[PDB]
Amino acid sequence: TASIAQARKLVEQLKMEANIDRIKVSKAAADLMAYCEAHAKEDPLLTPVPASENPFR
Amino acid sequence: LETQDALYVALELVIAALSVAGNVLVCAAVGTANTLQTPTNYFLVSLAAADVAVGLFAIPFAITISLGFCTDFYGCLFLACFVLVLTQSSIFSLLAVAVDRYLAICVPLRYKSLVTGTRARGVIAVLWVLAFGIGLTPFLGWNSKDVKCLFENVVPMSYMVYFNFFGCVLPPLLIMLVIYIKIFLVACRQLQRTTTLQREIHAAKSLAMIVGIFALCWLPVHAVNCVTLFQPAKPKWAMNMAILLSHANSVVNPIVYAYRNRDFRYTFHKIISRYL
Amino acid sequence: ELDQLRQEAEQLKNQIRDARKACADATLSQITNNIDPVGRIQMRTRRTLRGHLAKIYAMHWGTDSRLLVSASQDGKLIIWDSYTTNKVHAIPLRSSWVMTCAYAPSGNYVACGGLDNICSIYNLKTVRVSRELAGHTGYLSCCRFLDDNQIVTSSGDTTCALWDIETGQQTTTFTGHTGDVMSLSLAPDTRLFVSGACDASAKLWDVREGMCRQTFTGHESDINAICFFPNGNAFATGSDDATCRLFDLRADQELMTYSHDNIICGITSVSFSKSGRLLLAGYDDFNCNVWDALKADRAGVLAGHDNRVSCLGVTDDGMAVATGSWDSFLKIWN
Amino acid sequence: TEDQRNEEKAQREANKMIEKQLQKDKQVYRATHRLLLLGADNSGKSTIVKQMRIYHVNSGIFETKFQVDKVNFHMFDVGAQRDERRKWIQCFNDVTAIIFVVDSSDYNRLQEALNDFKSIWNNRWLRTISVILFLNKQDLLAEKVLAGKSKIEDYFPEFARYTTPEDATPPRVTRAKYFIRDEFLRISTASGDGRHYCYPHFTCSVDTENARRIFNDCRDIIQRMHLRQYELL
Amino acid sequence: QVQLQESGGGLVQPGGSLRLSCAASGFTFSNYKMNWVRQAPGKGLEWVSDISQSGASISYTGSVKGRFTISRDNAKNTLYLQMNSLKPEDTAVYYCARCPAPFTRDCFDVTSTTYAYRGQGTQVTVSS
Ligand SMILES: CC(C)CCC[C@@H](C)[C@H]1CC[C@H]2[C@@H]3CC=C4C[C@@H](O)CC[C@]4(C)[C@H]3CC[C@]12C
Ligand SMILES: CC(C)CCC[C@@H](C)[C@H]1CC[C@H]2[C@@H]3CC=C4C[C@@H](O)CC[C@]4(C)[C@H]3CC[C@]12C
Ligand SMILES: CC(C)CCC[C@@H](C)[C@H]1CC[C@H]2[C@@H]3CC=C4C[C@@H](O)CC[C@]4(C)[C@H]3CC[C@]12C
Ligand SMILES: CC(C)CCC[C@@H](C)[C@H]1CC[C@H]2[C@@H]3CC=C4C[C@@H](O)CC[C@]4(C)[C@H]3CC[C@]12C
Ligand SMILES: CC(C)CCC[C@@H](C)[C@H]1CC[C@H]2[C@@H]3CC=C4C[C@@H](O)CC[C@]4(C)[C@H]3CC[C@]12C
Ligand SMILES: CC(C)CCC[C@@H](C)[C@H]1CC[C@H]2[C@@H]3CC=C4C[C@@H](O)CC[C@]4(C)[C@H]3CC[C@]12C
Ligand SMILES: CC(C)CCC[C@@H](C)[C@H]1CC[C@H]2[C@@H]3CC=C4C[C@@H](O)CC[C@]4(C)[C@H]3CC[C@]12C
Ligand SMILES: N#Cc1c(N)nc(SCC(N)=O)c(C#N)c1-c1ccc(OCC2CC2)cc1
Repeated sequence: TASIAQARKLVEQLKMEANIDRIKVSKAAADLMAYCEAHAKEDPLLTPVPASENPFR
Repeated sequence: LETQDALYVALELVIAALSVAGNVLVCAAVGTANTLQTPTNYFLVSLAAADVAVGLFAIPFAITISLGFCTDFYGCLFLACFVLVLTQSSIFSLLAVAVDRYLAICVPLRYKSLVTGTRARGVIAVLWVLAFGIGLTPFLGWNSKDVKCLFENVVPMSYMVYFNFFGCVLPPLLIMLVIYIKIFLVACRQLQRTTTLQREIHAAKSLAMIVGIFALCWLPVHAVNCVTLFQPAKPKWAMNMAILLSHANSVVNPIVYAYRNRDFRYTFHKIISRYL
Repeated sequence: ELDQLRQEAEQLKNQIRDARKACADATLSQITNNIDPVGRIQMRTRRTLRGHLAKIYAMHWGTDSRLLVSASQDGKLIIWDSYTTNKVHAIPLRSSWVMTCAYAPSGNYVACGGLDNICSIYNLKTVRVSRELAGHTGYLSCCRFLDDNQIVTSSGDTTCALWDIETGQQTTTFTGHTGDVMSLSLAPDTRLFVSGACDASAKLWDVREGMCRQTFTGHESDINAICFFPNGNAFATGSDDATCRLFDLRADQELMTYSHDNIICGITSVSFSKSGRLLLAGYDDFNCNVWDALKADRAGVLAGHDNRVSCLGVTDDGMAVATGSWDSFLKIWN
Repeated sequence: TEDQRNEEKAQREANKMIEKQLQKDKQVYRATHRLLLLGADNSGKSTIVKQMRIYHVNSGIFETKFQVDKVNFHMFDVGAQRDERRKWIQCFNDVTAIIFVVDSSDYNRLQEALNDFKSIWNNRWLRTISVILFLNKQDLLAEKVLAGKSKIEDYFPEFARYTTPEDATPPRVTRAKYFIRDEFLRISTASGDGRHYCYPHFTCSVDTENARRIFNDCRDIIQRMHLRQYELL
Repeated sequence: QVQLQESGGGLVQPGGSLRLSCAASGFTFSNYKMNWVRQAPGKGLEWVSDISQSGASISYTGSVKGRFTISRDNAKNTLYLQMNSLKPEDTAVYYCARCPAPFTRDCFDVTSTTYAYRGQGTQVTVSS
């Protein structure tokens, strides 16, 4: 007998997920590739640091 | 050199080489696999190290004694005592493996409480120093000082029959026999509570693959010594083939103990898949 | 008129789906065909952290990229020095069934929790329990620190809660998910945080207003792993369907799907590298895979463990990675 | 640079003390056998053991520590949790044994217990962990079958054609009891590559022999595990 | 998005025959195990039948053993339950349940009160 509340709650949340500005997927792709290209040099996993810089060796 | 003794020396050399190649493999497997760093494999790696020492030191010393050189009495007694120490350490470590298996089978609950790393290391050290003290008994007060380098010339048969065989070979053999008989009985009882005769026969064969091999290896030379001291009566190659059978125990131990386990086979499969 | 609300929710979800399909200009996979892939990546075990009795369940790296916390199912929270391998602290936990652990950014407090439904805070710069946040009706699955005063916790009662450490009360509660929430990940700007539940839904939440901002339903099975992108605009999720999915907070839809027909096991932990080019995910095949976040291809396999990998952690600078599995050993890869 | 070697050696000393503490705790860890306890609300899992030495109530878990023949046992009961149990059950993949208590008196809720046993047995991670079956509340079931008001045929038609096994060691009471036993066993024997088995035991709410039963079952479990480790089973 | 929509139901006379269908969307239906549950007014959930991925293993409870039958089509991502010999007490709302993990056999929370991978169900009334 309480679902009539819960259900309605759900639907409200739905419109609070509706009022949102959605960018294009190509925009997100370009942003992610740019962020990966900028910090690519600062990645020890992507670019293994030499034994002198690596604290583990 | 005599062709018979030459073939004997060559067979001893190839046996030592095969034993080393088989035991350093198990050593490296236990050393590089964290899953194998368990107190039950401590006795197995001790047996592997003992077989390595036998193949690298005991068999070459026995060969040098077989060459029939003329050196210091102590120079040959030291090699004989070292061979005896290494063989007794291998036997003691194999008995420790049997005792660990007995504790794991018949005492499954308290096993994790009984067999731990520290106690296993302590037992290993105790058996090692015990074998060292036993094998060095001729060096202390049981040498046959009456000199050609020969075992009979430096170690009398009395020590090998009374102290070694009747004292350090028969009690451990009987202990292992009772241990594996109880293990077989427990396995049969568990199989009856779970084609069952096929599994019972398989378990019996797997358990006999230790006792029968230990017998076929060690009992020949000891029986030869006994029939040489109690009632001296083809000694040209019977003693040599007895030594060969006794030294084949070190190379057959990895195939029966390590190469048959589950974790060892899993580690082997993993390391051969990583390298392939 | 309950079925009327049912169809209202259905048509709203259809609107959201068609809106997400409208902005779907292309797929990032076909867009990344112009850059050179990462190729083969090989890492070796530098240090092996031994000492845990039972299975390790969670781990977390500190901001200094040196000390790492690890929780073992025998009731032990151990702090390890990644450079020298020597243990710094070993806190005996009151409840042996621990499932999560956290390291504060200041390095002074550590969080713990599990089936006891209580979040315990231990002070390292006093070691005893500072506070015991209680009130959850479910098991603590994940915990993360926002500050030295507030802490976000995830419980199995389909609810998350941001508590105040000194007060000990629920500062904010989130009752949006329908399944048991498994893990959460804090954004680099610490204002938003994503959380994945046992349902096929992963929700973004705000620490200020206390409500669900966005929702993602791209997965098909229980979402157990989650991690945000270093920039704060994207986040990866992993589920038992052997599939990782990268969602965007701005696009509000799935971007890439990492999967392989040979990989049929579940996923436990997901995390990104320093630059986000690599995605390290531990699977139930006793190993971890390093996928390319832009190319979606397995670059490297870390199989030093002997059991299923339970936790995976990357440092703040990406100098090294740590993988903790149920074999009570932690493997450090670099 | 003495301050650096000093702090490093202090860290090494702290690591030595922590290693000593961990080695000391390993003894008490290996000395106790962790056991899982499960069952519905109708089952008497809360009072299944009568030889309990200490019975502690945590925030969400009931702990029961008891010693039998100098062997410790630390059983855990997870009751203060939601209905969804497919996730945290993976936390109990390292226990020595699982005791799933079933109320054999009720027939309508017996199907739920059978489904729960099937799900626990066919688990991917719990495949190496055995499940011990304890059919509690035998007096209620016996009085129910003697009264004849509620028949099992309404819920299980196979009981119409089922008969007591030949190896039964005690008639309708024993018939229904062995029927429930075999119905649980056929689900237990439906899967498993010999790595784990089920140990059915008929116990009452007033029976004090449960501790010895659990002791013997755990001994047999670890013995069969060690036998399978050595290719002896 | 995981969505399970069931059709049919309503009111049916006792002793007759009925068919309940279920359409699945948002995943690979051919990789997950399926189960059927029912909820009676004033009662808990009741599992009645299950079916594996390729239909190699099919099981029913003792209450509906033989009279009910279940099938699945992976080429259409559809589940079917044919109901016969209906009794007045067997009335309940029927729900579908999906395996939480693909190609497994451990279905834990299929009868849970708030399971996520389940439909909203259809009302099924039986009376003379
Ligand atoms: C003839 C002798 C010298 C052979 C040498 C034996 C060596 C190679 C073998 C025998 C016993 C083995 C050790 C026994 C078990 C352990 C404990 C484990 O936590 C680390 C590896 C370690 C320490 C093994 C390393 C390799 C080892 C030392
Ligand atoms: C040439 C002779 C002396 C060979 C001696 C055998 C030595 C090398 C082998 C045999 C048994 C082995 C030990 C057995 C188990 C342990 C306990 C472990 O926690 C540390 C390593 C340690 C202590 C091993 C070290 C190496 C070891 C002592
Ligand atoms: C019949 C002959 C071989 C008796 C042999 C007894 C020896 C091998 C065994 C029996 C019990 C063993 C001890 C059991 C307890 C410990 C505590 C542990 O922290 C160090 C090892 C140590 C000290 C063991 C050393 C070896 C030990 C003394
Ligand atoms: C290898 C040679 C030297 C003999 C091996 C010694 C070891 C394997 C044997 C000899 C004495 C034995 C111990 C004698 C006493 C006990 C008490 C018993 O309640 C538990 C087992 C325990 C602890 C035995 C364990 C195995 C044991 C330590
Ligand atoms: C070195 C040789 C000559 C003697 C070695 C004796 C040892 C290895 C053997 C002989 C008798 C054996 C014991 C006899 C039976 C028991 C009782 C059991 O509940 C625990 C193990 C224990 C205690 C055995 C441990 C190993 C044991 C002590
Ligand atoms: C001391 C001597 C004379 C008496 C003991 C005889 C021994 C060596 C015999 C008796 C039974 C034999 C075993 C019988 C069956 C098998 C299975 C086979 O696939 C491998 C060898 C193995 C395991 C045999 C090896 C040798 C064996 C162990
Ligand atoms: C494990 C099984 C095989 C039993 C172990 C004990 C057996 C092999 C032992 C017990 C007593 C031993 C015998 C004792 C006395 C003699 C007389 C001697 O002139 C030759 C050898 C011989 C005949 C021994 C050889 C082996 C022997 C028969
Ligand atoms: N004799 C004797 C003897 C023995 N009574 N026992 C053992 S070992 C049994 C044990 N330790 O349990 C061994 C050995 N090895 C020998 C031995 C030593 C040197 C040998 O090379 C000389 C060549 C010309 C014959 C030959 C045999």
